[PDB]
Amino acid sequence: MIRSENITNNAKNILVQFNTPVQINCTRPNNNTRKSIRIGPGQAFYAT
Amino acid sequence: ENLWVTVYYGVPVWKDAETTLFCASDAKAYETEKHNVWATHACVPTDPNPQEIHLENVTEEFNMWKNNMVEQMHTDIISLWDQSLKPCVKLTPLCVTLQCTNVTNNITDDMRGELKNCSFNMTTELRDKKQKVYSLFYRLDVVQINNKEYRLINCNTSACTQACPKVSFEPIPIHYCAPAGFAILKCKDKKFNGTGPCPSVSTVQCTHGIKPVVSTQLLLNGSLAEEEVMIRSENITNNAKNILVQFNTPVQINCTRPNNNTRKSIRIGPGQAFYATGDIIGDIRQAHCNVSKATWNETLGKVVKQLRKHFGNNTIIRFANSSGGDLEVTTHSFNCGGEFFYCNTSGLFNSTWISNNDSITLPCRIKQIINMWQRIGQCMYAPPIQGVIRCVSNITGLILTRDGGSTNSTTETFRPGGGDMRDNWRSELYKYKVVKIEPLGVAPTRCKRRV
Amino acid sequence: VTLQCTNVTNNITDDMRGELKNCSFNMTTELRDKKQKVYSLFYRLDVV
Amino acid sequence: LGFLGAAGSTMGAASMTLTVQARNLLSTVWGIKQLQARVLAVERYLRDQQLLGIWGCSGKLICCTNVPWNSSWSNRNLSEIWDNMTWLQWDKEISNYTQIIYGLLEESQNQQEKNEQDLLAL
Amino acid sequence: LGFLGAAGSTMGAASMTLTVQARNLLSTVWGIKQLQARVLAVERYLRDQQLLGIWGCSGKLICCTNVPWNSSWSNRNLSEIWDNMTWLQWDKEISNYTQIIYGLLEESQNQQEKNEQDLLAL
Amino acid sequence: LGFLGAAGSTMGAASMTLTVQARNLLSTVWGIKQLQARVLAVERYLRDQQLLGIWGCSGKLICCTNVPWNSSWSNRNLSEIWDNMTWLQWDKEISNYTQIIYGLLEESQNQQEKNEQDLLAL
Ligand SMILES: *[C@@H]1O[C@H](CO)[C@@H](O[C@@H]2O[C@H](CO)[C@@H](O[C@@H]3O[C@H](CO[C@H]4O[C@H](CO)[C@@H](O)[C@H](O)[C@@H]4O)[C@@H](O)[C@H](O[C@H]4O[C@H](CO)[C@@H](O)[C@H](O)[C@@H]4O)[C@@H]3O)[C@H](O)[C@H]2NC(C)=O)[C@H](O)[C@H]1NC(C)=O
Ligand SMILES: *[C@@H]1O[C@H](CO)[C@@H](O[C@@H]2O[C@H](CO)[C@@H](O[C@@H]3O[C@H](CO[C@H]4O[C@H](CO)[C@@H](O)[C@H](O)[C@@H]4O)[C@@H](O)[C@H](O[C@H]4O[C@H](CO)[C@@H](O)[C@H](O)[C@@H]4O)[C@@H]3O)[C@H](O)[C@H]2NC(C)=O)[C@H](O)[C@H]1NC(C)=O
Ligand SMILES: *[C@@H]1O[C@H](CO)[C@@H](O[C@@H]2O[C@H](CO)[C@@H](O[C@@H]3O[C@H](CO)[C@@H](O)[C@H](O)[C@@H]3O)[C@H](O)[C@H]2NC(C)=O)[C@H](O)[C@H]1NC(C)=O
Ligand SMILES: *[C@@H]1O[C@H](CO)[C@@H](O[C@@H]2O[C@H](CO)[C@@H](O[C@@H]3O[C@H](CO)[C@@H](O)[C@H](O)[C@@H]3O)[C@H](O)[C@H]2NC(C)=O)[C@H](O)[C@H]1NC(C)=O
Ligand SMILES: *[C@@H]1O[C@H](CO)[C@@H](O[C@@H]2O[C@H](CO)[C@@H](O[C@@H]3O[C@H](CO)[C@@H](O)[C@H](O)[C@@H]3O)[C@H](O)[C@H]2NC(C)=O)[C@H](O)[C@H]1NC(C)=O
Ligand SMILES: *[C@@H]1O[C@H](CO)[C@@H](O[C@@H]2O[C@H](CO)[C@@H](O[C@@H]3O[C@H](CO)[C@@H](O)[C@H](O)[C@@H]3O)[C@H](O)[C@H]2NC(C)=O)[C@H](O)[C@H]1NC(C)=O
Ligand SMILES: *[C@@H]1O[C@H](CO)[C@@H](O[C@@H]2O[C@H](CO)[C@@H](O[C@@H]3O[C@H](CO)[C@@H](O)[C@H](O)[C@@H]3O)[C@H](O)[C@H]2NC(C)=O)[C@H](O)[C@H]1NC(C)=O
Ligand SMILES: *[C@@H]1O[C@H](CO)[C@@H](O[C@@H]2O[C@H](CO)[C@@H](O)[C@H](O)[C@H]2NC(C)=O)[C@H](O)[C@H]1NC(C)=O
Ligand SMILES: *[C@@H]1O[C@H](CO)[C@@H](O[C@@H]2O[C@H](CO)[C@@H](O)[C@H](O)[C@H]2NC(C)=O)[C@H](O)[C@H]1NC(C)=O
Ligand SMILES: *[C@@H]1O[C@H](CO)[C@@H](O[C@@H]2O[C@H](CO)[C@@H](O)[C@H](O)[C@H]2NC(C)=O)[C@H](O)[C@H]1NC(C)=O
Ligand SMILES: *[C@@H]1O[C@H](CO)[C@@H](O[C@@H]2O[C@H](CO)[C@@H](O)[C@H](O)[C@H]2NC(C)=O)[C@H](O)[C@H]1NC(C)=O
Ligand SMILES: *[C@@H]1O[C@H](CO)[C@@H](O[C@@H]2O[C@H](CO)[C@@H](O)[C@H](O)[C@H]2NC(C)=O)[C@H](O)[C@H]1NC(C)=O
Ligand SMILES: *[C@@H]1O[C@H](CO)[C@@H](O)[C@H](O)[C@H]1NC(C)=O
Ligand SMILES: *[C@@H]1O[C@H](CO)[C@@H](O)[C@H](O)[C@H]1NC(C)=O
Ligand SMILES: *[C@@H]1O[C@H](CO)[C@@H](O)[C@H](O)[C@H]1NC(C)=O
Ligand SMILES: *[C@@H]1O[C@H](CO)[C@@H](O)[C@H](O)[C@H]1NC(C)=O
Ligand SMILES: *[C@@H]1O[C@H](CO)[C@@H](O)[C@H](O)[C@H]1NC(C)=O
Ligand SMILES: *[C@@H]1O[C@H](CO)[C@@H](O)[C@H](O)[C@H]1NC(C)=O
Ligand SMILES: *[C@@H]1O[C@H](CO)[C@@H](O)[C@H](O)[C@H]1NC(C)=O
Ligand SMILES: *[C@@H]1O[C@H](CO)[C@@H](O)[C@H](O)[C@H]1NC(C)=O
Ligand SMILES: *[C@@H]1O[C@H](CO)[C@@H](O)[C@H](O)[C@H]1NC(C)=O
Ligand SMILES: *[C@@H]1O[C@H](CO)[C@@H](O)[C@H](O)[C@H]1NC(C)=O
Ligand SMILES: *[C@@H]1O[C@H](CO)[C@@H](O)[C@H](O)[C@H]1NC(C)=O
Ligand SMILES: *[C@@H]1O[C@H](CO)[C@@H](O)[C@H](O)[C@H]1NC(C)=O
Ligand SMILES: *[C@@H]1O[C@H](CO)[C@@H](O)[C@H](O)[C@H]1NC(C)=O
Repeated sequence: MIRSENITNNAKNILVQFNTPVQINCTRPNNNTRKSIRIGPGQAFYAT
Repeated sequence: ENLWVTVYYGVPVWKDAETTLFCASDAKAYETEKHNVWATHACVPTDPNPQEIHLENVTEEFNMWKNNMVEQMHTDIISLWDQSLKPCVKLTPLCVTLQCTNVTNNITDDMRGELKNCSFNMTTELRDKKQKVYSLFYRLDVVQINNKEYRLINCNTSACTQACPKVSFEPIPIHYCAPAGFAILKCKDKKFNGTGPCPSVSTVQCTHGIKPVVSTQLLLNGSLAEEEVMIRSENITNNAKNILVQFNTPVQINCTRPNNNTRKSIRIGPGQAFYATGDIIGDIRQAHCNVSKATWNETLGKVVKQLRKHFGNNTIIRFANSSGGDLEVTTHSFNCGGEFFYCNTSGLFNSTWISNNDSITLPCRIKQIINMWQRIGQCMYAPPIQGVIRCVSNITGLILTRDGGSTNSTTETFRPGGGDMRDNWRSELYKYKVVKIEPLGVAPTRCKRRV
Repeated sequence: VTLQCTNVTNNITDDMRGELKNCSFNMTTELRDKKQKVYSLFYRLDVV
Repeated sequence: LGFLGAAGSTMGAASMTLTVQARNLLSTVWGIKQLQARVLAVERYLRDQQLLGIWGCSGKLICCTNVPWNSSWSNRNLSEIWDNMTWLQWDKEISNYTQIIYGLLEESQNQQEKNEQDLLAL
Repeated sequence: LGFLGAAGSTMGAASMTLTVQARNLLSTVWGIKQLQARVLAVERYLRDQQLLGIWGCSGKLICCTNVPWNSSWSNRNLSEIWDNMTWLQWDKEISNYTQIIYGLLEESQNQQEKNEQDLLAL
Repeated sequence: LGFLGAAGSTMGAASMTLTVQARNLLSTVWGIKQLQARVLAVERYLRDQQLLGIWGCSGKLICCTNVPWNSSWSNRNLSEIWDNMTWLQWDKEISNYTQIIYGLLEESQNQQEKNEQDLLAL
């Protein structure tokens, strides 16, 4: 089905949900390491 | 002959339930106008003449290790403790490098490396201008970094404020009362080993005053026993859990601060003030405490015989003094007028017992910044106290820990423990158990409802 | 803090040329008088 | 006698007075704790009345009912269960007998409710 | 049948059981939200009882009253309004007939209240 | 007449209507204040019902009772205390006569409670 409030009016968005699930792949091939930097007493900041 | 069923409302029956309590403050506490910790401003006043009545033909089971009252009370104290340090000064910018050295003003050799004189660069009430001030700091409050450079131990860890200068840390006895629909059953049995039947049980709307004393071992200002000193334990055989013992006769304690200290007001920012120790007036001595030899030995001799019942008649008892615990579970912690004392305890647990006037003085040290309710993420700074402090109190109980399961050795050694705050309050709420009243009741009766 | 920042090239794919930058800045340490500098990688959209 | 001043006594004498057991039933960090306890306490009191309200009685607090009573539940003579046994012991004996006695009361009262309305017309 | 398990059914069968519809009626940022909802929920429950309390009934939940009934309000035979019409439709039909039926009940009950007290003396 | 619209009038006429005086009895810094007032207000309303509930009446709000009445408490004829004296004056006259009239009602009602149950068996 299609979800809409007025259809004719384009100001409002159209919400549509489909039946079959389509999968998604999203990877981060870059290797990152965290560095602990002392900002103040008891305060820590993590940087790449 | 036939009988039907009716119902009864308001029948007295109790069960077990989880619930919270609230304050109850006496008139005398209300007299004080200082809004200190455990103040009456946020605590409702109590009512005099509690309706304590006896109960007969009833048997009730009691438990002190699984009691929920201690668990919630532990959270209650810490919750209010944080609220006290919120609305006043912050001490975040105190961290500055220190080119610090010793100080020698006819100082006793027994306190050689404990006091240091030096200064640092600190921001004034303005921003562009700069000024430097000097103060005395204790040995335990300064660490070594790397010709000479020192810094506080509070800088490479979390930062905290100082004890707020408009409040007092003196304990205040408060009463705990349950809300409507819940009662408190008090066990008055002379013989009470924590768990077991309690034929002598009495109900009361509110409990007697409980002092939230701060201490790890050798709790002070506790509830004195009546007779036939008992020993509180959960399993005895297992040494993992501590042993709580309270004795009958009160043994007094003397703990004075012979050093004269003066407070110096330093302007950190606009509206922010920091208090630091100044020059010392008079001679330089070391703080110590005294206990009567006759009273102390008599108490140990009176409790040692009692403990032989659980283990055996021909059992040799020796007392140890523990070892290093990062000044956390290796000292007798107590407070006197806002000053925290972490002092030696090896002068008490040093005797051995076979099957068949002068006072003891111990030197020790004092440090300002403390970690009570350790809370790695926070701390607190102890402000200086003018004049001298001479506090007198009582010792009501001791904490003991068994040794490992080596073998079947008559030579059994008991060693002080401490460090657990939950055990401190378990010695004051071991007679209480919250109840849940269910007015509904069902019972057969010969009656008929007419139409 | 002001950044005197430049690019970085470690066998980087041309499809991600102007996305990573290597540089440092002056940051306060746990103390106040002492000062130290550290370096980290920042994304293109996080720098103006 | 006072607040639960005869809880451990014989149930025969306990039933003599019930209002005493029903009097003390209803009466800024700490503000949340105080408010939470008060709401919880009053909520329980209303729950009991609602349970009693749906039956054929409102505040009489002695609610005779015409529902039957199975003999197997008690299997004991009336004499012994009104002179010596305390209320606390009785509750433990009917621990399993819960949520089923109430059902009998509700179904019978509702069934008789319509029977007590039709007769009014004639 | 359960919670509102016959709301859409014929009102004749719905009136057979009413306790089921009355059972589930009473039972740190989020703390404020939880407390606010609980107080609001219990407040509504007491309001209904107060409205019913002032009448000649407390918890019978079938409250026969002697007040008159205008024919124009219903203008329909009794047979058709007890077999097929659902309760939801009935409520919409008496949307305008509100705040005036209650007034009749209160005035009549209070008027009969004194009449039910004078006779006691003689 | 409205909310307390006859408080100062003669008690004889005031007793004619009582529901009007009972209608308006129940109905983020400021959030705490609003919640605190609401809980306190509802708590008082339930307290009165509990006091009335234990007696021989639930919501009749005219609760005839058979308990005796000491003559010394009033020491006045019935005629003068029902035509002119207002309710406010009456309350001041019984300021000391508190916590003792209630005790008589509770003890008598409870005593008659068992007497109203034994007769059912025979
Ligand atoms: C809690 O309290 C206990 C009390 O026992 C402390 O333990 C004592 O600590 C002191 C202070 O450190 C120790 O004293 C030192 O012990 C060593 C030997 O002293 C004993 O033996 C000699 C003979 O060998 C005797 O002369 C002496 O009286 C003692 O019987 C030495 O290492 C030390 O000598 C020091 O003094 C001489 C000058 O006389 C110097 O030249 C040395 O360099 C050195 O500075 C000193 O005597 C003592 O041994 C400990 N045990 C006992 C049983 O007393 C705990 O430390 C304390 N705990 C805390 C946390 O405060
Ligand atoms: C265990 O139980 C014992 C026994 O009760 C307690 O010991 C008592 O502790 C209290 C509280 O400290 C003592 O009572 C009063 O303490 C105050 C000391 O600190 C004051 O000093 C500074 C000075 O500027 C004030 O600003 C600050 O606010 C404090 O008030 C003093 O207020 C009192 O002394 C003064 O007043 C009294 C009258 O009240 C005068 O007689 C004195 O001369 C003086 O002017 C007072 O000392 C009490 O004295 C202690 N001993 C007792 C009762 O025997 C323990 O504190 C308690 N806790 C522990 C952990 O053991
Ligand atoms: C859904 O969207 C449609 C399309 O916008 C809405 O109909 C439109 O309603 C507006 C407002 O009444 C009309 O505007 C006026 O229409 C006429 C012709 O121009 C005239 O009166 C004015 O000049 C003005 O433009 C518009 O014509 C009309 N469009 C149509 C019917 O195509 C409709 O109301 C929306 N529905 C909902 C439920 O929101
Ligand atoms: C995202 O990438 C993953 C990983 O390649 C894809 O899912 C994977 O698909 C393969 C190929 O089908 C699966 O292995 C094989 O599948 C079939 C099963 O009938 C058959 O050829 C073999 O027996 C084998 O199992 C693999 O299991 C599967 N992995 C996962 C985790 O699902 C996926 O399709 C890609 N696309 C997306 C998710 O949109
Ligand atoms: C407080 O004292 C009472 C009374 O002595 C203690 O109860 C007793 O606890 C011991 C040790 O667990 C029990 O010993 C063993 O129990 C079971 C049978 O109950 C069985 O393993 C053995 O036959 C042996 O008896 C003993 O039964 C038990 N007695 C009673 C009457 O319950 C209680 O443990 C003490 N509480 C504390 C905290 O020390
Ligand atoms: C109080 O502490 C004693 C001593 O630890 C507890 O008894 C001990 O219970 C453990 C756990 O069941 C036993 O461990 C096992 O025992 C045997 C013999 O070794 C065997 O099954 C296993 O190899 C394992 O070691 C332990 O033996 C036993 N010790 C005794 C009886 O001396 C006791 O349960 C504790 N009581 C409470 C109430 O916590
Ligand atoms: C801590 O030091 C204090 C102060 O010396 C000790 O208490 C004091 O003890 C003396 C000596 O007994 C008391 O004075 C005398 O006591 C007796 C009373 O029968 C008698 O010799 C004399 O009539 C005189 O009163 C003194 O009042 C007392 N002071 C206090 C404040 O209690 C204490 O024993 C030492 N040890 C502790 C507290 O553990
Ligand atoms: C301050 O006094 C100490 C103690 O006498 C002097 O030397 C200390 O010696 C011990 C020996 O174990 C070292 O561990 C300490 O680190 C020393 N203390 C320091 C360096 O503070 C010390 O020389 C004296 N300092 C000055 C400036 O005179
Ligand atoms: C700590 O050291 C400071 C100096 O670092 C001492 O202050 C000196 O005090 C004397 C005596 O009053 C004055 O003559 C000097 O001018 C002061 N020096 C400075 C730099 O102000 C202070 O007295 C020392 N404190 C102790 C307890 O020894
Ligand atoms: C604790 O005991 C010590 C050790 O006896 C006491 O210190 C003595 O105090 C007297 C007081 O007249 C002095 O004359 C002595 O020189 C001190 N030293 C010794 C070794 O006795 C101390 O006063 C006691 N403290 C308290 C509060 O009673
Ligand atoms: C002391 O405890 C040990 C360890 O439990 C006991 O040793 C056991 O002794 C019995 C005697 O019959 C032997 O059968 C076991 O094999 C031993 N077990 C061991 C060594 O693990 C010893 O008996 C105990 N002594 C006494 C007097 O009770
Ligand atoms: C970093 O790489 C960029 C991209 O190759 C170099 O020059 C950029 O060129 C585009 C052309 O549109 C300009 O808009 C950008 O502003 C440039 N990037 C900058 C200045 O960062 C650039 O020269 C390289 N930087 C260095 C230091 O080698
Ligand atoms: C990223 O580097 C770490 C370095 O310890 C290594 O263990 C890890 O396998 C690397 N990850 C990938 C995806 O190569
Ligand atoms: C001892 O040192 C103190 C430190 O305050 C000083 O006031 C005093 O004068 C010194 N005494 C002697 C005799 O030098
Ligand atoms: C800071 O303090 C040091 C001594 O620690 C002093 O020499 C210096 O003048 C002060 N001022 C500045 C700006 O560092
Ligand atoms: C400490 O010094 C002050 C300075 O005013 C003095 O009044 C006080 O008596 C001294 N205290 C002791 C115990 O000597
Ligand atoms: C304690 O008294 C006992 C006798 O009761 C004695 O044997 C023992 O030596 C005394 N201990 C001390 C430390 O004085
Ligand atoms: C110690 O116990 C005694 C027992 O009589 C009590 O009077 C006193 O207040 C307690 N505290 C002190 C400091 O003595
Ligand atoms: C700050 O960083 C710069 C480089 O950005 C460096 O040259 C300088 O020494 C650092 N220190 C100060 C005080 O600016
Ligand atoms: C009474 O209980 C018995 C035993 O469980 C059961 O068989 C019987 O049906 C019950 N009677 C009624 C009327 O419920
Ligand atoms: C209730 O019944 C269960 C089995 O269904 C039994 O284990 C339990 O002991 C019973 N409880 C009582 C109080 O008799
Ligand atoms: C009944 O309703 C009619 C029509 O509105 C009205 O005229 C009449 O007065 C009403 N009767 C009563 C007794 O209220
Ligand atoms: C109620 O009456 C109004 C006019 O007073 C009318 O518009 C409305 O439709 C009526 N509502 C119903 C539910 O009949
Ligand atoms: C009535 O009041 C009088 C005067 O106080 C008193 O003596 C008498 O006992 C009371 N009567 C009753 C029945 O309580
Ligand atoms: C109540 O009695 C007291 C004496 O017990 C008296 O002073 C007071 O005036 C009386 N109050 C009234 C309202 O009569």
